[PDB]
Amino acid sequence: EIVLTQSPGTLSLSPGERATLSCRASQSVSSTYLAWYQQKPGQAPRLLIYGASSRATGIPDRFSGSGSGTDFTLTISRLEPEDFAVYYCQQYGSSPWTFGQGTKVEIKRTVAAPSVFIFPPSDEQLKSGTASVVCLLNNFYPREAKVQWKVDNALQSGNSQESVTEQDSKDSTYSLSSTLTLSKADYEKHKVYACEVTHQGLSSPVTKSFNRGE
Amino acid sequence: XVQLXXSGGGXVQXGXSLXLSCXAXXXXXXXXXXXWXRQXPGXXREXVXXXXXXXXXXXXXDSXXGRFTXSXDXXXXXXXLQXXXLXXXDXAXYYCXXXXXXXXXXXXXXWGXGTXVTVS
Amino acid sequence: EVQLVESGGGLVQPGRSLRLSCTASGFTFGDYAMSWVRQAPGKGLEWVGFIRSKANGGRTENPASVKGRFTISRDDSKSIAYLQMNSLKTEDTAVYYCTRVELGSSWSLGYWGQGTLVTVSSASTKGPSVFPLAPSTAALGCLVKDYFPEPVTVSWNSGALTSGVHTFPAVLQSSGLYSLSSVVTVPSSSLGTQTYICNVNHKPSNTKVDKKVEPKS
Amino acid sequence: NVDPNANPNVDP
Repeated sequence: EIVLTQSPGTLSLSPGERATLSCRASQSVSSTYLAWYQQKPGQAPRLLIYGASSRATGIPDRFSGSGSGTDFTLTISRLEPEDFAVYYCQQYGSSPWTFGQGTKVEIKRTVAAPSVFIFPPSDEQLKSGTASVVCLLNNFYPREAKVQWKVDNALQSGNSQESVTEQDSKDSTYSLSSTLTLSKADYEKHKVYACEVTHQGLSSPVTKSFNRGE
Repeated sequence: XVQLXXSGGGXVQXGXSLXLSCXAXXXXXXXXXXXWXRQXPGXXREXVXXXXXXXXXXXXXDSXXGRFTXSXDXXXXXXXLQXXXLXXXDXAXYYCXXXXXXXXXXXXXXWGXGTXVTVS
Repeated sequence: EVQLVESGGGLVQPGRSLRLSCTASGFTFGDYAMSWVRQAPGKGLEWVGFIRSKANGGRTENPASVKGRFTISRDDSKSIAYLQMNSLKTEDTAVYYCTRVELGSSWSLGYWGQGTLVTVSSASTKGPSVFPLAPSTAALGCLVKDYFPEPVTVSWNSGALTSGVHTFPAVLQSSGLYSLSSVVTVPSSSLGTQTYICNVNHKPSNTKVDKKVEPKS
Repeated sequence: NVDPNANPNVDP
């Protein structure tokens, strides 16, 4: 199967700038069999360009495509506010038809390091037999960040889950919540609970921690 | 054997320009983002700018937005920081660091020793 | 104009079957190939198969991921395309889109329906427990844990508090139950006097909870 | 040129 690799994963641009989106195929694809789709937040995909360069009905003039063989390009000459969305390339010249993994066009802003907060499990939850420790990373940019859970200096791996908000409409930041899940018995066997945060805006990791029972 | 070395610092007038460089040894940098930090007298280390892999863009601190430009030369394993319209508060030791995480989470494991920039 | 409306989605247990319908209007349905595309929560697009027009044989093609389990059919007298989904697995959870395949030498997917959500799970309906994320500017929030199915809605002070509110996407836990957090940042000097309440509503279980979040003793 | 199994507009 032909793998379509889109790059970059996230395109950070300002409104009015030009957007250049790449779609690289693991095998040669005739331009006749490549298409581009747009998906706005909360909406179904819609066709933009097909045959690498031909516009779909009603699509504005600022969208254009080019390329042949393995390297294809979608160009948006001037980003309008509604153009910040996810874009997928697709090939239908070989079976199975495949889509790229998508490129998000987001609003660019200055770097903001996250504010970090840690929350112990509530006493109410502890009576239920389970313990959730929550780490909050607030209002950061860009989106990439890492949370590492440490329990008595032991790095936790495989027992946490993360969730990230969409880009904020007013300040263009992201926020992230990570939940570390332990049994009540495990939680009460240890003292120091910490989440350590890294971000390209941090010169060294930020650690927030509490001691159980204080 | 992975080493970073900054250079190009010096003394400039307010309003002057400087071009810092950071040369990496023992590893090709094309796979990793390169970031610039600075440390002013008596203050903490502060993010300045990051050059991600080619095509993945460049991001800047609010204090230098519009005045500094970061760029890469993957063939020379070097990153540059073009500093224009310099102010005395830009006086600091400037450091470059490699983000060891190719996914750009900021795992800064290797740092240079710094290069001095003075605006007086 | 072209309209495509998917229906037949919903909650289904693993191993069971579902048939999705795609009701088409505004064009000559029988002239076009039709294709189904799915999108798992938070992920990309995956082609699930096409069926040709009757004039081109009316046969189907499917990817290996659903081969032998999913079958596309069509009723041209009703202008409806179908997706028969057998032997369902949790990995089949997705929004399913019906699409019209364009005519000619470049057969892109020119029109898409709004999609219908298919959730494959053996979990039972359950209302959430709401736990405080107590503040030690300060941050506080609510942990809305162990509910099924999606969604829950969260507001603060009955919608009067919106500044600094972040309600995160739910995560599917290994138990098959969902969990999400909603947080808000507030002035630290105000904690002693201001009351902060998160309002949680889980309509599938008729569970509504008002949780007051205050600093712990 | 094109795999017949990829063409939805022509009877294989």
